[PDB]
Amino acid sequence: SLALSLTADQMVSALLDAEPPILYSEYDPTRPFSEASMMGLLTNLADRELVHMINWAKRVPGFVDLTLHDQVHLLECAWLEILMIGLVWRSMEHPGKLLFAPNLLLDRNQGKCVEGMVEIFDMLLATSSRFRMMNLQGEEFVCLKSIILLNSGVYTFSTLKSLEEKDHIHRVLDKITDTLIHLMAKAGLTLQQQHQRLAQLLLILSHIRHMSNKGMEHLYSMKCKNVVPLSDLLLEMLDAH
Amino acid sequence: NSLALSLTADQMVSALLDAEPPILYSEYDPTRPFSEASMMGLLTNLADRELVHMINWAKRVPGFVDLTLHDQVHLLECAWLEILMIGLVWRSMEHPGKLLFAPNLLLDRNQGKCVEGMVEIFDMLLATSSRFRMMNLQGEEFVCLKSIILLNSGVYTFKDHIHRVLDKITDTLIHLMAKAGLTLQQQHQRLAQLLLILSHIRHMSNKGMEHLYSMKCKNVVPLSDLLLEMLDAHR
Amino acid sequence: HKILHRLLQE
Amino acid sequence: KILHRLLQE
Ligand SMILES: OC1(O)[C@]2(Cl)[C@@]3(Cl)[C@]4(Cl)C(Cl)(Cl)[C@@]5(Cl)[C@](Cl)([C@]1(Cl)[C@]53Cl)[C@]24Cl
Ligand SMILES: OC1(O)[C@]2(Cl)[C@@]3(Cl)[C@]4(Cl)C(Cl)(Cl)[C@@]5(Cl)[C@](Cl)([C@]1(Cl)[C@]53Cl)[C@]24Cl
Repeated sequence: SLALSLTADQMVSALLDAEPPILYSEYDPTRPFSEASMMGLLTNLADRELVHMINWAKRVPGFVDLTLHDQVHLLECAWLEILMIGLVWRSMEHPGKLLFAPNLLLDRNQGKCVEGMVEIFDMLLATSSRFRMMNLQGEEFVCLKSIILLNSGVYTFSTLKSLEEKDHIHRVLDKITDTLIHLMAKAGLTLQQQHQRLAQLLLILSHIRHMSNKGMEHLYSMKCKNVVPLSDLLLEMLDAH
Repeated sequence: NSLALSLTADQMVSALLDAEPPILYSEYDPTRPFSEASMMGLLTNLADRELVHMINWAKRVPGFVDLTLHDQVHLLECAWLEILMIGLVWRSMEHPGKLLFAPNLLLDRNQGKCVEGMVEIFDMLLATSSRFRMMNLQGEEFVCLKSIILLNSGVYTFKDHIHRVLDKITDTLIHLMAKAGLTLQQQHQRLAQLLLILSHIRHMSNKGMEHLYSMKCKNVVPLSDLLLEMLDAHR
Repeated sequence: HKILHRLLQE
Repeated sequence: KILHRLLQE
């Protein structure tokens, strides 16, 4: 397996090179946005980002080693967490605002357009605030994102075959932990500081899991209110939960 | 200034071990619960009694009573179900394939089917127990994890004090792994593995909250006002 | 008003 | 399954 022999610097390099692009919305400042149309814009964007996410996942060391059934399950479990942490990362330099796209920068008050969106906006803003508080580094962020992909579905997977699968993901996960520590040591942190920061970073993943489940419930709400149009891929991703 | 930051790692562990709540028993219905109401009756009754002990456990977690009352309320409202579930998983560890709700109430996933929407949470709990089992989770690590949940799960819903106590507990976890002879690479690898399970515990709590809400709406069993108020805080 | 408020103070 | 497809190409 290529993934398991990677060095810390090659892991960072591979994760940085696989970063998907930042996409534009169809937002038109002059066009009036209803509650629905603003939600059509955001779900339109998420659907396009999911296509890039799927192809990004293929470039995460070790992901393609899994069965296609395992790949489908990890993404079905992780996709909303991955969209949200990317959103939080993009919005980190814009306090009190969420940068859904370079041309679409929203604040809490505007997030009150869609019933139910205010609470999730606040959590995303709270997470971005934490990222700023900790001065999260881009190299740390790409590590966190691959951890989410590998970790979020690894305990809802049969045979002793499906158990060798789970065992391989753990070795890759341990490699990403080594990579995180390597980064912090290079940045001149003491060992106590490295362990404290490692913990601070992984604890955020619990809050991202929380926001994802709250978000999955909002998207299911939108769905059978049948006002915001939703893509076929989002609907299938929704059904996975 | 908080006494929690001045304790040692060993004082932290001993304070956490001493605060542990008791293991409670279920009502002694000598009948294998095979109905949805009797199932839900026994478990919510147990959960109600455990919640009273959890609140008094939380007051003995160093750094907790130094927060304002509103912050203590907020943290417990956010974390109560995660804390009950990690306790369930811990108690169930040495019983593969089974969930030890109480020493006189040990169930398997076949009995999770007696309740609509329960076998799914049942399987998540069982997988977590097996994960703890294979990692050889120790009781000193378990009590650190449980206090991390209490202080962490609501901290981003607002901080300085809680994050320092959180760092203090990380130091305590590392201290416990070093004492156990683990190498530095093993120390941070095991720390990561432990904290990543907290993501899965968060997920199970969210699903469990949804199930408990549907059973409230099903009116299958009367729920206590305490349990109802803990549920309502998650909106 | 919440029972939790009261149990935390007891 | 759309995701199944997208992973395969
Ligand atoms: O960022 C998202 O992916 C996330 Cl997480 C939110 Cl925050 C929710 Cl919860 C709603 Cl339904 Cl409000 C919507 Cl439109 C979706 Cl599809 C996007 Cl684009 C937002 Cl903005 C979803 Cl699932
Ligand atoms: O362990 C619990 O606390 C948890 Cl987390 C589960 Cl698993 C759910 Cl989700 C259901 Cl509704 Cl199945 C029930 Cl009865 C509750 Cl009250 C207990 Cl006792 C179980 Cl067994 C709740 Cl909230």
